[PDB]
Amino acid sequence: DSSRRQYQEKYKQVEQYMSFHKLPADFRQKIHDYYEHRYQGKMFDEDSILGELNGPLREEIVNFNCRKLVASMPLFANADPNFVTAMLTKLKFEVFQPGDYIIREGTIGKKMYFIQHGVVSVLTKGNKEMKLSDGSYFGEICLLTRGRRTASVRADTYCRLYSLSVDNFNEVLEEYPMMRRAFETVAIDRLDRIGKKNSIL
Amino acid sequence: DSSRRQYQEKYKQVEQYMSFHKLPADFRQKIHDYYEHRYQGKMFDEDSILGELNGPLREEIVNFNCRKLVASMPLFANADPNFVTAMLTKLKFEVFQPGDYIIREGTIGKKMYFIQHGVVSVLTKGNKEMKLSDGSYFGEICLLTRGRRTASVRADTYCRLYSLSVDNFNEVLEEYPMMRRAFETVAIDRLDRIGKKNSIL
Amino acid sequence: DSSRRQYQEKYKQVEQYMSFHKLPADFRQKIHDYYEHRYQGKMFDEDSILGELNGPLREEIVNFNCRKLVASMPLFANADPNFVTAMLTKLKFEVFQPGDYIIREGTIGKKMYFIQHGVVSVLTKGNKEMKLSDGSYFGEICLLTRGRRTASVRADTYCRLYSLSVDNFNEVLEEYPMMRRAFETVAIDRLDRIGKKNSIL
Amino acid sequence: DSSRRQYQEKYKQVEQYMSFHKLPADFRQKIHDYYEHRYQGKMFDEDSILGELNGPLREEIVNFNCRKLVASMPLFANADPNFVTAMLTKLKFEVFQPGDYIIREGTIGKKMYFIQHGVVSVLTKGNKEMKLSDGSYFGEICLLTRGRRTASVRADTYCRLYSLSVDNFNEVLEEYPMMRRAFETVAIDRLDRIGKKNSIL
Ligand SMILES: O=P1(O)OC[C@H]2O[C@@H](n3cnc4cncnc43)[C@H](O)[C@@H]2O1
Ligand SMILES: O=P1(O)OC[C@H]2O[C@@H](n3cnc4cncnc43)[C@H](O)[C@@H]2O1
Ligand SMILES: O=P1(O)OC[C@H]2O[C@@H](n3cnc4cncnc43)[C@H](O)[C@@H]2O1
Ligand SMILES: O=P1(O)OC[C@H]2O[C@@H](n3cnc4cncnc43)[C@H](O)[C@@H]2O1
Repeated sequence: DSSRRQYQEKYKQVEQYMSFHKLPADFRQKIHDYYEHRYQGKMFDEDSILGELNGPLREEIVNFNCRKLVASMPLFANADPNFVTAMLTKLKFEVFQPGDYIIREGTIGKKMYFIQHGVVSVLTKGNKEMKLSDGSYFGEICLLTRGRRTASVRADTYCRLYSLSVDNFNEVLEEYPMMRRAFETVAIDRLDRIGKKNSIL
Repeated sequence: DSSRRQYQEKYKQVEQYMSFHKLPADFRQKIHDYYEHRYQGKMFDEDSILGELNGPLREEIVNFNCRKLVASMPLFANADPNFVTAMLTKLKFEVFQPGDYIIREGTIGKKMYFIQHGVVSVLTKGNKEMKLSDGSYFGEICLLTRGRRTASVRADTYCRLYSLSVDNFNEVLEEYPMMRRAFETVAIDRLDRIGKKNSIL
Repeated sequence: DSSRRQYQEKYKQVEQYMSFHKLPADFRQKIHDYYEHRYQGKMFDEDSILGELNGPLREEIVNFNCRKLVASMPLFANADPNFVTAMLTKLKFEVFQPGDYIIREGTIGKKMYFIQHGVVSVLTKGNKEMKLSDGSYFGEICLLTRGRRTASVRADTYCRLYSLSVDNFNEVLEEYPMMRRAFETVAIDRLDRIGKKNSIL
Repeated sequence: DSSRRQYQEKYKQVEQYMSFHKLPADFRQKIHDYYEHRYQGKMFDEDSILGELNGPLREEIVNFNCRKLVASMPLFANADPNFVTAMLTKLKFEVFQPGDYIIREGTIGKKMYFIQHGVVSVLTKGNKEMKLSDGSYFGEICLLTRGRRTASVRADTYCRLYSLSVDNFNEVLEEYPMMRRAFETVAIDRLDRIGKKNSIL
């Protein structure tokens, strides 16, 4: 009722904004589809809801909502549950559409991404080309090295992702320094399958 | 009327969120009970209300609301009323449920807690085990030493607590340096009843 | 209509909050009176309103609203209008009730106050006692010296004041360093009529 | 419907605010006209709308909305599209009325402005006087030199501008250092047509 009504009302406002700015019909349809994939017909003031709770309830909720994400991703599945919880509570859900450039090579990276569902293409100017899918993650190398993105990453399907900002990534790896090395070893692994090599790792 | 309606409406939204994410029935009931204990059937935009007032009225209100807390806790009861008021105005009310881990040993501490009503268990790996209840406080040692939590603390009953963040704790002990020593002397006292000893105090 | 309704609705919420916390009848009446003096039966989301405007309109409005304040206070009346405008745009309107301690001696000062209407008493432990009224200001010495308040200041009547925070006071005196000396000369003047003397001025 | 209603309701609130503060009839009319020019009968919570989207959609929208601005301004039109997008996503739309002083000489500059539509006068005490119009920009020199504004700039017509804050201007020129030199070369050009000369450029 009230969450469904909230969705309908919020979408009406998006339509009037698009109408105001006279966006073309193909772009409006892409926004409509994004909305349906992202919100699935219900909208919540989530910050407000979880802010009404306490630490333990929020932590229980985020663990329940991400059981699949956690269990299918070896880095999370075998790690200390408190590190997991600390990551989970900082993740932000994002949806991307086919063809979207999630990350552009050469730019400065502010976040990494965990793939809950979807396939992405990792792209470099040197044509060395890979897929990542459910249970994997990407965008981490730049966070480790504070460098520039080492590849472009493009959505091949609709992608349901969870992102983590650089500040949060760093806040969490302070408390649990052991897990930084796990990311590095995979990062090194990945760079060496595309000709790169950082002294920094 | 309007605060009761606000509670009912806000809770409906929590139900639709829980329904959306398909939380199980036991967890929904725990959220329901938390809500009833925490808000007691009325909801307020408190920040907005007190922001409409001035310093003196806010200070009078917070002193009236915490008379019991202040009078039953020797550190507050015998202290300079301006220090009390300065602490009181920074406290945030929190409710925890039986079994909840309020604090985990080894983690980094961002806040301490004053028990208005309830019983908690202080737990260490070395089995040295104590209760704290109404009129006591905990979580202060880490704030004093910027170290890691020296114990776990678990709720035994429903707990009505007031928390104070590390930044506020520090802001207040700047203006009133005399009261830091009162916390330290009890902190030292507490560590020596569990085999620990900090040079820092 | 809508501002009057906003006032009535907001006050109803204050009543239910006071009722919830069981504040006594004398304190509720004091809150009622404060509300009537402060909002005068209409409420506005002012931040939102002025945020909908531009710099020039906001600056024209604040100059029109404070004509009396500006004209009756020699420091503002004879100063560069751009300095005035820059101060005015940072002022926050506050109402205090008789007996209220606006400032306590010994504490750390975060703001100064311009009296639009009312009388206040400047109080020191050494009994040296003065009145300030319409067109005057107070609380400035601490901002100049970053020291501790040199006196207490208490409301004798209902007081309509405009406050300026330490950060804003400093932001403005950067751009217009000439006006700091005007405050200092009056500050020095004031300290020497109560036995104090700062090398800092 | 809902955006038009939002406009009507928001304007009613502006009227009651103006009525409360007893602004004169000429100033009320100027506010009415500003409102009509600025919002054109519809209001949106834009931050909320675009926050509901993702990076790629926001970037597509801002590029579509500013096609004219981009195409008519050589600095944007011939630049790397990613630099353009990065600027565009930080621009804030502003409307000014004839006679408004957008910038005052001598003051400290916090933003620059891109003229989508309108004419402005660049004014200096030394009477050296120029017009800028659609496709041009101004207020950049101070951002480059962190100095004081080198001229006043006044609106001659209704002006539709996009502003960029100093922090954003700097954030963008970090990622794309090549474009700072393009601004400098025009800045130098401009200063030398009014007798000034900065070693800093
Ligand atoms: O540099 P980033 O922050 O942003 C681009 C990302 O692409 C991923 N990547 C790079 N070479 C790869 C080889 N194989 C799989 N994945 C790869 C990796 O997560 C990079 O992190
Ligand atoms: O280390 P913290 O920040 O977080 C865990 C808290 O447990 C409390 N504590 C430790 N030994 C204790 C012995 N007796 C009573 N209370 C005790 C004390 O407040 C600790 O502060
Ligand atoms: O120290 P503050 O920040 O806070 C207390 C204020 O009291 C005012 N004051 C002090 N001696 C005074 C003598 N005469 C008039 N006014 C006086 C002055 O504005 C002080 O600034
Ligand atoms: O100093 P600002 O930050 O603020 C005042 C602005 O006036 C513009 N300006 C100065 N001399 C000019 C000559 N011709 C055209 N435009 C001019 C230029 O953008 C200046 O940047």
